[PDB]
Amino acid sequence: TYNYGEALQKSIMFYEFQRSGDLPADKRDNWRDDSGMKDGSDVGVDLTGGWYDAGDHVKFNLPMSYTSAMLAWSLYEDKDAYDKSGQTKYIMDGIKWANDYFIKCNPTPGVYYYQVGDGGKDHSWWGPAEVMQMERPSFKVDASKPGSAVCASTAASLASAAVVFKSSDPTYAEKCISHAKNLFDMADKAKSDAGYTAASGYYSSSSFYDDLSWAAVWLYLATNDSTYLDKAESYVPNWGKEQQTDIIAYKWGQCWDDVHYGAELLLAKLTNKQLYKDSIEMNLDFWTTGVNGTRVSYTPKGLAWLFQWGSLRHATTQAFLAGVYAEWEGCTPSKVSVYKDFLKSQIDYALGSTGRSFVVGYGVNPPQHPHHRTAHGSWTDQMTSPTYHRHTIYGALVGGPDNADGYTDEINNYVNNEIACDYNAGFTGALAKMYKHSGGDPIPNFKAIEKITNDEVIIKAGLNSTGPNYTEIKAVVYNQTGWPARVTDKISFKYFMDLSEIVAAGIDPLSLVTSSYSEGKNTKVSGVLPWDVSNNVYYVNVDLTGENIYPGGQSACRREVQFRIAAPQGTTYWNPKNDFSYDGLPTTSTVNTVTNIPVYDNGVKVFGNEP
Ligand SMILES: [Ca+2]
Ligand SMILES: [Ca+2]
Ligand SMILES: [Mg+2]
Ligand SMILES: [Mg+2]
Ligand SMILES: [Mg+2]
Repeated sequence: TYNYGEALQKSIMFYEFQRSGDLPADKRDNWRDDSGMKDGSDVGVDLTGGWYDAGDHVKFNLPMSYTSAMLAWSLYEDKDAYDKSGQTKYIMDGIKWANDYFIKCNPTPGVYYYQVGDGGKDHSWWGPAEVMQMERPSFKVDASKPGSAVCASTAASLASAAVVFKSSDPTYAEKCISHAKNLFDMADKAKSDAGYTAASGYYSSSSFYDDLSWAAVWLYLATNDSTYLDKAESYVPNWGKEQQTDIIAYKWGQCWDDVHYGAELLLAKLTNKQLYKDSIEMNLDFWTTGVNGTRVSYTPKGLAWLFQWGSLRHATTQAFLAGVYAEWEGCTPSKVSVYKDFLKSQIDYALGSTGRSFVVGYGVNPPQHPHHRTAHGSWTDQMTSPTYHRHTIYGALVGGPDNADGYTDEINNYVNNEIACDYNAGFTGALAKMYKHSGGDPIPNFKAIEKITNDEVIIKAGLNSTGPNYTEIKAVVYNQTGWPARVTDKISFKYFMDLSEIVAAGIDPLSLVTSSYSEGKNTKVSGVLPWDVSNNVYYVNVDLTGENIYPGGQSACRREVQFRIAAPQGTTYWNPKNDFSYDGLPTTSTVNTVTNIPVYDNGVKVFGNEP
């Protein structure tokens, strides 16, 4: 079968790789670092934190809060699975990461920042989060420009977090409730998504009455104030219906844009009213046995296939709901096994039932090219380079196959290969249920400390110009950092020479003339300096300190410096052949990687050798 515990452990871990902001010292990876550190600076509010949505760096609060609410729902339903697998700390840290950010997004009563980053600008650059150079604007809703869905989705996240944190951190639970109440009030009074516009084209909302009910249900569970339960039920007639019927919609599934499925499931458990039981069973039946002659499509290999986008996201989310409902005493007895069989079949399809895993870094032949900027780690603003991902973003569930099980693992294949917060949300809960039922031990003390697979800072050089009394070098430093990607503003390199022939000529080695084209306004080439005069070794120091060299573009990641060292005009004793840094030097202005012109990062040699 499959190791569900390991799968669960990695799915939770996926979110740690999505983190924006000031990362914890207790971090268990060596390729993510501080990023989005000025988030909210444009409005004077600290909005750092939260999770990047998918393979991009925009913080879209609707999917983000849907995600944390779903993870909290799983912890609420299956704490015993989390405790037994030893993953409780990790999922709670994830839930708190998202919710600490939503709290920051509600700086004052009635104001809610729902996004940080501009989709257009963010998506136009392909590089690691740590070195983003573009503006990252903050967007907000308030009484005048409402966002009922995003406010209520966030209230649901906060309230569900309060439910699962109440026992261990009652104060934080109260903090979450305070903000949840404010955002729900905003949403409920407004009943409009008219001011929620910055996510247009990415996460535009098509409904908010579902979010209102979902939020109200969670606020009821968090506060035990039945005022919220009444509100939750009051919005039901306003939920979307199946076309030309008065029947609550049942042909889609729980997802960031439609949470009435989870709301009605919860309402059935909380009230035992037939309306809700019938509604959730209609949805679950449509997804399994079919209902009234209608049924979700199934691929030949057994994937319940809803839509071309995020098919696995949908199937595994429905698997979670089927698992939760199947365990409830109110579930029609004959359907319990049907629903539990569906949970297993859909999860197993994601884990490996077709012969390969659709979970990054897990199982057999997992996806190698998810559409994800930071895991790929390009240093040249190119989706195509490197031709492999520098990092393994463990746990990420890819979009999924087409309706015939077709799947292409390529970085530019969004339909099959995008990865996102919401894709792993329901999946995580379904995995907890499978772990509870079939086991599979998580990897003990699992960390994502990767080996550095490419020299992070290198230098290429070649002979630019030459003569009987001089040598001119063309050198290019490249920032190829990835563990973590980072700005290298304290780089320098040294070019070593043996000037024994200068001393022999009766000339002061320090009198030779050095000179320098060069990319980078701060490029400074020194005069000849002593290094090991007992062996007649001198050098030229080239300092690039101050240069904003970063792994985010062809020009951004490199600095070219051309420099020359010259003996007096008319002389012929200059001998570059006994110079340490000249040995092997490429004979033209077409540079190549050299190991004898060492590169230093803040005075520490990081590439190459010294004499
Ligand atoms: Ca909605
Ligand atoms: Ca020499
Ligand atoms: Mg820090
Ligand atoms: Mg490949
Ligand atoms: Mg020598």
